[PDB]
Amino acid sequence: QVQLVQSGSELKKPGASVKVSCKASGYTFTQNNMDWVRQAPGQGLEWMGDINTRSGGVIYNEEFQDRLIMTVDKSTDTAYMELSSLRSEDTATYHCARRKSYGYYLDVWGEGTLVTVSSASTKGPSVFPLAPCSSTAALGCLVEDYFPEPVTVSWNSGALTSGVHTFPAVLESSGLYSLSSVVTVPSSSLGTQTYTCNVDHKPSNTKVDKRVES
Amino acid sequence: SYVLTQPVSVSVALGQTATITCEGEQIGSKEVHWYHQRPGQAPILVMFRDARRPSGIPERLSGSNSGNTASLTISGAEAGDEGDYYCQVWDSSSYTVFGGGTKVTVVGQPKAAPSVTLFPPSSEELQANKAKLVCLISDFYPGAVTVAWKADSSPVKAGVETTTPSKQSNNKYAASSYLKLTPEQWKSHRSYSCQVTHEGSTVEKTVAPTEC
Repeated sequence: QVQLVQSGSELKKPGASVKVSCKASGYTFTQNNMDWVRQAPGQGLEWMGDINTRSGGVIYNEEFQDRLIMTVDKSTDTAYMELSSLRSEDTATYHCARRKSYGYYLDVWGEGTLVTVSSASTKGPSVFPLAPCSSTAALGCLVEDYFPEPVTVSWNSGALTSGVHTFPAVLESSGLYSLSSVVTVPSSSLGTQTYTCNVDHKPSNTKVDKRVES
Repeated sequence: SYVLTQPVSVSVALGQTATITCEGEQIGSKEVHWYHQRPGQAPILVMFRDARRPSGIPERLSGSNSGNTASLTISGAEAGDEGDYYCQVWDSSSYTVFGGGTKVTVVGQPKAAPSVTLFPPSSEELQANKAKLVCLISDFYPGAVTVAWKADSSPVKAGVETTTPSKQSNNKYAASSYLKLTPEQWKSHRSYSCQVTHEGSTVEKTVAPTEC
């Protein structure tokens, strides 16, 4: 059960610094080097560096050396990347990835942390219930006007997964995102089972539970 | 610095075979590794040391490397093969190098008609002095759709934010469309409609303020 769990997404101002963590479990931490790879939206993979988890020695992509500090905490099996003097072009998803022991490919990848670099303000979403006024019935919630990405949506604290469809966001010229999530249920469970959407917007520390039906 | 070059895109139909190249000066002297990144997911290793498959990768995916060209061949293509594929090497001076990626689209899949749901503005949003209609379009294939909003049969030309159809985890497309109206506008019509055209078929959902 090799797992690489990363810290939450963040919005940072230009000139600031971000520190992302990657907690490793399920294997002996010091048996593998750890790498950092980023991906700007819609672009390719860019390798940033590699750290030896025993010595803390690193090999950099030269373009990042001056403002990237890669470290490990051997007491907590955690790797960190601290990118400073942030620029708009640093907006990307940062992944930690384990390097194959005695090899040079990346065998396990973390899910990534989206770091947005902008002077724009953070805005947590307004969550509205989506329901018809009058075989299957559709309920939902509109996660409106948030910045930056990403947001996660779950239904009934994770218990409801079947029939759930969380849609990708629209970006308006106002600079704000919105997204919808809908659950398709049999109409017989109306009034008996309660339907609540749980919205998480880590960049603004916003957590909302919205009761849609019953 | 060491450069790896891949084609921008490859299309392959269901059950078919296609090859993605990864070109580099004397790449045949290096070991080449490959990653598959599905839409909205992290990359996964799919081939290492030119031709070896890691756990869970079927034999219908193969790799090779010779001279100045390495390649990854997808045979028996399945819907789940869609995504971006990246080649990678370790160079003693340039360290880890990735190719620019190739976008693989799996075509020839069965037509799937869209499911359309139209929601009226919520009572909670009416309180905040705004009216928003939400049209959700799901489970459709291919991705070409035309979404048109109507106010009492007349086309609207203001307040429409339609997402570009994007592939879902189910390999079918989803799109959402939103219509922004003034609360006065919302009450000044008997009905509103979200019309969706897909592969020559049009479906329409309607909402009426007096039903709310």
